[PDB]
Amino acid sequence: VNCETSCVQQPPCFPLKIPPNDPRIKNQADCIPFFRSCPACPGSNITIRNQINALTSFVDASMVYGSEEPLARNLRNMSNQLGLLAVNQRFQDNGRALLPFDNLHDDPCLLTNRSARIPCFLAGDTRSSEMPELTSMHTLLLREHNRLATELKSLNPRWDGERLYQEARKIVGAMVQIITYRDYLPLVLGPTAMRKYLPTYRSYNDSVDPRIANVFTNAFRYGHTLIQPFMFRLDNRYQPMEPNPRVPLSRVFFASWRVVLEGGIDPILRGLMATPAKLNRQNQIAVDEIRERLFEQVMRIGLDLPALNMQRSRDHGLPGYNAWRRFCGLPQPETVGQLGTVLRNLKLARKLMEQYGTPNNIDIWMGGVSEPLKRKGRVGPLLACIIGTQFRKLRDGDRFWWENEGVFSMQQRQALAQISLPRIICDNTGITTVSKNNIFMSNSYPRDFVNCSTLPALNLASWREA
Amino acid sequence: VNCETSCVQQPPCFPLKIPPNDPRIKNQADCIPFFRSCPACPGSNITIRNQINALTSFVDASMVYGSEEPLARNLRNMSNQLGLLAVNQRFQDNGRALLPFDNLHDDPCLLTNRSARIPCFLAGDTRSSEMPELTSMHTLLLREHNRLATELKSLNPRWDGERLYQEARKIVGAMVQIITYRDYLPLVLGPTAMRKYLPTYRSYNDSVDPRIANVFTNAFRYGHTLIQPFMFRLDNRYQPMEPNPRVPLSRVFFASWRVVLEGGIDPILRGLMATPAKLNRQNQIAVDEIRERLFEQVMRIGLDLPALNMQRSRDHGLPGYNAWRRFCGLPQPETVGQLGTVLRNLKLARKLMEQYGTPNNIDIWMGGVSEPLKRKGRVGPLLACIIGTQFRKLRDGDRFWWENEGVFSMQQRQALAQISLPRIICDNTGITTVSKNNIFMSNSYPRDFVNCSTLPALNLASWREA
Amino acid sequence: CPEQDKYRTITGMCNNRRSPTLGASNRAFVRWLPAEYEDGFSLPYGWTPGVKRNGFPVALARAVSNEIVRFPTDQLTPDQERSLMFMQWGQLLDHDLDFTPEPA
Amino acid sequence: CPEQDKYRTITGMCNNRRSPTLGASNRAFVRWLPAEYEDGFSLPYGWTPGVKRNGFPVALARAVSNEIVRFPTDQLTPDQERSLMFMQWGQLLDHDLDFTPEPA
Ligand SMILES: *[C@@H]1O[C@H](CO[C@@H]2O[C@@H](C)[C@@H](O)[C@@H](O)[C@@H]2O)[C@@H](O[C@@H]2O[C@H](CO)[C@@H](O[C@@H]3O[C@H](CO[C@H]4O[C@H](CO)[C@@H](O)[C@H](O)[C@@H]4O)[C@@H](O)[C@H](O[C@H]4O[C@H](CO)[C@@H](O)[C@H](O)[C@@H]4O)[C@@H]3O)[C@H](O)[C@H]2NC(C)=O)[C@H](O)[C@H]1NC(C)=O
Ligand SMILES: *[C@@H]1O[C@H](CO[C@@H]2O[C@@H](C)[C@@H](O)[C@@H](O)[C@@H]2O)[C@@H](O[C@@H]2O[C@H](CO)[C@@H](O[C@@H]3O[C@H](CO[C@H]4O[C@H](CO)[C@@H](O)[C@H](O)[C@@H]4O)[C@@H](O)[C@H](O[C@H]4O[C@H](CO)[C@@H](O)[C@H](O)[C@@H]4O)[C@@H]3O)[C@H](O)[C@H]2NC(C)=O)[C@H](O)[C@H]1NC(C)=O
Ligand code: HEM
Ligand code: HEM
Ligand SMILES: *[C@@H]1O[C@H](CO)[C@@H](O)[C@H](O)[C@H]1NC(C)=O
Ligand SMILES: *[C@@H]1O[C@H](CO)[C@@H](O)[C@H](O)[C@H]1NC(C)=O
Ligand SMILES: *[C@@H]1O[C@H](CO)[C@@H](O)[C@H](O)[C@H]1NC(C)=O
Ligand SMILES: *[C@@H]1O[C@H](CO)[C@@H](O)[C@H](O)[C@H]1NC(C)=O
Ligand SMILES: [C-]#N
Ligand SMILES: [C-]#N
Ligand SMILES: [C-]#N
Ligand SMILES: [C-]#N
Ligand SMILES: [Ca+2]
Ligand SMILES: [Ca+2]
Ligand SMILES: [Cl-]
Ligand SMILES: [Cl-]
Repeated sequence: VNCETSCVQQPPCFPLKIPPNDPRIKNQADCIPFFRSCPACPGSNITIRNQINALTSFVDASMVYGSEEPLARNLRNMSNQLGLLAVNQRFQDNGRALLPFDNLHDDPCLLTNRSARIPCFLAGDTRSSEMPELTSMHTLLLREHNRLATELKSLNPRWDGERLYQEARKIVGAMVQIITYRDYLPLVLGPTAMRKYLPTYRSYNDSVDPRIANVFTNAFRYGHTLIQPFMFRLDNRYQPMEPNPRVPLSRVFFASWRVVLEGGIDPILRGLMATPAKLNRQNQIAVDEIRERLFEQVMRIGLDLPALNMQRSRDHGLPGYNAWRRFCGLPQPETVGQLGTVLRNLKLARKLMEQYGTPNNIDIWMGGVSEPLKRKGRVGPLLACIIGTQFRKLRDGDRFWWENEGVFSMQQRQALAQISLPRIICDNTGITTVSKNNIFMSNSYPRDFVNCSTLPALNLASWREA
Repeated sequence: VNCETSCVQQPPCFPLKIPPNDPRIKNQADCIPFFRSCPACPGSNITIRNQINALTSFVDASMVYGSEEPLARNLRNMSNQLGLLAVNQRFQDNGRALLPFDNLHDDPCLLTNRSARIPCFLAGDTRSSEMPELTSMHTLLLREHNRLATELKSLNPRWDGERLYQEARKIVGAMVQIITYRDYLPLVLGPTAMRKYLPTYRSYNDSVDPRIANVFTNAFRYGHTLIQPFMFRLDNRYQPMEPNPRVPLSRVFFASWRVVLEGGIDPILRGLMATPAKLNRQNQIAVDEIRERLFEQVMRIGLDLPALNMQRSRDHGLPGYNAWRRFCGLPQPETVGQLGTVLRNLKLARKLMEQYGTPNNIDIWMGGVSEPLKRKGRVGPLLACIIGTQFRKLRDGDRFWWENEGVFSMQQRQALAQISLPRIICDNTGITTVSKNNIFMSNSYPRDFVNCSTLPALNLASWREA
Repeated sequence: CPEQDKYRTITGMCNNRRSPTLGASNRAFVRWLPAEYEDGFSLPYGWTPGVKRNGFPVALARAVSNEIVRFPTDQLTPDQERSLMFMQWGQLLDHDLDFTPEPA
Repeated sequence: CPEQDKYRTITGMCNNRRSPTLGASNRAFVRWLPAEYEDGFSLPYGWTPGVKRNGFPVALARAVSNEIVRFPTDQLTPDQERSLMFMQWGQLLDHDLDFTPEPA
């Protein structure tokens, strides 16, 4: 069967057909590998096929801790009562912790550099090794967890391992919530959609469904339009880190050996802070590093991320563009002229109509990323609606939301409001100069940068058990 | 475990336990038989259990024609090109058609009178014989189809059997829709809820989900509160038809023999027209003929319909009263005092609180039928919301809704606006005096009755193909 | 689904052309609210002895019926503005809308 | 679900007391709109040769990417107001919210 090694369309495969005269895949009878997402009710002739979320929907740092009990236990250091997450026993990054290695059957990371023999990393989520910049973020939060557990242990000598782990985990989840809702979402949606979809928090509402909506799994892929064709690495003075400061993305996918053998997470984090994201524009939607060469070192041919997104939406039975516009209370363009007006680009509207025939059939990702960006935002109205709607449900429908009464004390909430990603980087790396807030806007050294020493540490006094 | 003969609680049985000092069942080792509704995805550890609708949700007279192809075929007279529904070959009602008999493994109708040997009737829906009054309605619609097919055959000589069947079926479907929305629903909901939940029809909206909501299957059971303890039969001058004019309901359930051997459907239809329904009052909710003696003749023990409704809502995982109030945008009472105000009845609120502890746990049917009825309606705010919301969806999300442009011509719609249940009765029975419209309000003979000769029949002239 | 048709299908299939099974027979009900089961996904409240619902004991359905629904039949109030046909059309209409199958 | 608790479960189970699987792992996504499949219930558009979607041919995902998404890499526009960290947090966050499993 293997959907990776053949083009036969049979369960569980749904290979992407190739158009005549493709600039890369010259044999039109071939394909791009694709496995259908697992059905929630296998083989049913009664249910309408639906897909599964393997993760907790809540913003609870489950990508760090795990969403299943056996994994969560395996990610922890059970050799003592310090409440720590297990760290790599073979390698360290200039004396700092790395994630432990995973034990996979057909480990893709080993293929990216056969001689280095560095396997994929083990994290709360299975995708931590997909790109080294992601790995660096996973490693950063693992260290912050251990840092917090250590401080809490000095603060509270009688707290056992379970208590220290849970208390540190609680702070980490709160940090991910604050960075996400205070710093990140406003820059995704823009101020107007932020006010509309995320009005001031009032209270936990046990009637708000916190589940991830099927469409969100595809709509939040808007982020693929932000990806730069290179992984940028910078030295301590934010200058190119020789001999390879700009590595093509097609050679960093699953390249866990680069974190281990090419300087650790510091060069990577600096590169993320001092390099601009790619801007989504209507005639510059997504780069060939992901469109022609996705996972090139671990697949029989390079995959196409944008195409996979569209095939996934069909696999998931997702309605077309106009149905989602309607769901969102937005006008539904029925002609090329109307589509031209909505997109403020008649040229793009014409191209979409040549491909789809009707705006009713445009795939959600394609139509979503085609819309002009909202002011001070990086998505148009449709994606703003779907994404904003989802994050309000994850906030209002979370009994453990950091601002919910009874989760943290007033003084703990005041301490947590001072956290920031720049400070977290300062506390867990050898980087001593970081971005000014907002870290997601700041992107030019030295203009947008300041000394770590100007940023106050998180005050854990109110976690001292009286 | 046999759910009908055992009280052991094991899949798929969920027997109702007997409380101490029960007025009828003094043996607490006994139980009321209950089979859990079939799950949509059997044995899943992933899906949240859901139940199945075996019928078409649309108001399309599927109870006459069937909701599956093999049955729909078997209900048709395939011995000619007249497009008729098959009629009983062994018995007639004063020269008029009866529904064909069904072929059931364990026929319950046979048990209602051993020596009569009259099996259950075969119809579009499996419950046609549950009570003789229902059978009478099924029988009435079967006759109207055949009457419509006959007139249509005269007007359009070239129409084959299939065409006649489909055209007669299309007319009957529109009749069920018209009687339901024009006559029935306003008297269920009252004027205010009718205007709020069923605003003037515009046109078919393909974004309106027409599925039956799981909650509706329990909420629409409000009708159980309208059930009288007897089946009333009246002769041609609307007088008690001797020698058994008032049969206890516990001896009419599945009593198909009464239709065949005790005078046909005319006495039954006259009884329905000239007898008041039971009014739902807060301390007169539902009668012991269904509460103590439901299906007493066809099984080991008499069931309790109100109790089954509540056990069924739990089987179906239905949220409690306050959750449905919130869904409907209605205030959610948390104390006995607040519940007293909502019900305008402190005494009933106390009984509910004693049983449930909190209005959050009141089972949907119980809470719904407990609410004071809306003015000129026969349900309270909660049920009005659930029922009104469901019927608007069955209307707006039906591509074949009778008023949808293209379904019927303007002159065909004008003709259909003249149909009525009283006229249909006039056209298909030996009854010559019937209720004035609205048939659902009129209930007193002779004050509310008129001659059939004063009601213009449906003019099918605009169905002429010419 | 046929590009064009003339009448309803018997199963209701293809009424909604974008989502062909909506309103068709032998399909799961739609949920207007998430389901509430004793274990979160399958067991009905009242299944497991001593397991409460939302902080309170689950009342036996038969006990609620005995205490709240039961009434002396001689107290019955005939509805002066509704015929018994009002009840009957209701049940007939219900049988056009839904039937929830169970094992034999 | 315990009467009281001080920390999140690992699975997300019991976050919502009335419907304890909501937001928990290894559960079906919620649908905001009914699914749209070729046969109404399972097969994706593009599966069966010749089957149109709502009157038009299903556009190959690879064709849409080639004709609409493809652009010259030297034309890339750096976002003067967003860092690549903005890209990276989004992916990290996505990995807190959803992972749609596939057979191996
Ligand atoms: C055809 O029918 C469509 C369905 O209509 C519903 O059913 C019919 C029978 C009627 O009863 C009708 O009144 C019902 O609405 C109909 O499309 C519907 O249109 C509404 C209004 O545009 C849509 O509501 C908007 O939804 C978005 C998305 O959030 C919704 O879904 C989530 C997830 O389930 C829920 O958690 C939310 O509560 C919403 O229900 C909202 O963002 C939006 O609200 C925001 O914007 C409004 C306006 O500024 C503000 O007031 C709010 O405060 C928010 O800021 C709306 O609530 C609905 O999603 C959509 N449904 C579908 C299936 O598309 C369509 O318009 C009809 N067409 C015609 C010609 O009649
Ligand atoms: C706690 O949150 C609950 C969920 O709130 C939603 O999500 C959060 C995150 C916010 O975005 C919020 O804005 C969202 O609404 C919330 O309960 C919700 O409250 C609303 C308002 O009362 C309810 O809407 C009403 O629904 C009924 C029932 O029909 C609905 O469902 C059907 C079936 O899916 C749809 O087809 C309909 O379109 C509806 O969506 C409607 O009858 C009613 O409309 C009618 O009445 C209003 C008012 O007179 C008229 O304007 C309309 O024209 C109609 O005549 C509303 O649409 C919603 O059902 C309910 N959801 C749930 C899950 O219970 C709750 O209020 C919050 N509590 C607090 C304290 O914050
Ligand atoms: C002759 C009058 C009626 C009955 C006899 C009768 C009986 C039942 C029974 C046995 C059930 C199932 C109980 C269970 O859950 O185990 C039931 C279900 C439903 N009813 Fe009944 N009913 C009579 C009359 C009415 C009237 C007048 C109704 C509405 C106006 C009404 C509705 C319903 C509904 C919708 C159901 C559920 C159907 C389904 O299976 O989905 N009933 N009734
Ligand atoms: C290092 C950058 C990124 C990738 C490499 C990458 C890759 C993928 C792939 C291969 C998929 C699956 C495609 C398919 O359907 O076969 C994918 C899914 C999702 N992404 Fe990706 N992604 C990178 C970066 C981002 C960013 C910046 C995102 C958001 C801001 C983003 C989101 C998503 C989402 C939500 C999905 C679905 C996840 C799920 O399984 O539910 N991606 N991405
Ligand atoms: C557990 O903690 C101790 C002390 O910090 C450390 O030496 C050891 O390496 C840790 N084990 C793992 C697997 O991380
Ligand atoms: C693979 O890793 C080794 C270190 O083990 C390194 O020297 C070599 O350059 C890497 N291969 C490539 C192609 O960079
Ligand atoms: C079919 O129709 C003919 C003509 O009305 C009738 O004589 C015959 O009995 C019918 N057959 C059945 C099974 O109803
Ligand atoms: C049973 O049916 C017979 C007809 O065979 C009838 O004479 C008898 O009265 C019925 N039994 C009862 C109890 O009514
Ligand atoms: C691996 N440690
Ligand atoms: C059967 N007749
Ligand atoms: C009721 N049937
Ligand atoms: C992207 N994952
Ligand atoms: Ca999570
Ligand atoms: Ca039907
Ligand atoms: Cl429901
Ligand atoms: Cl969805």
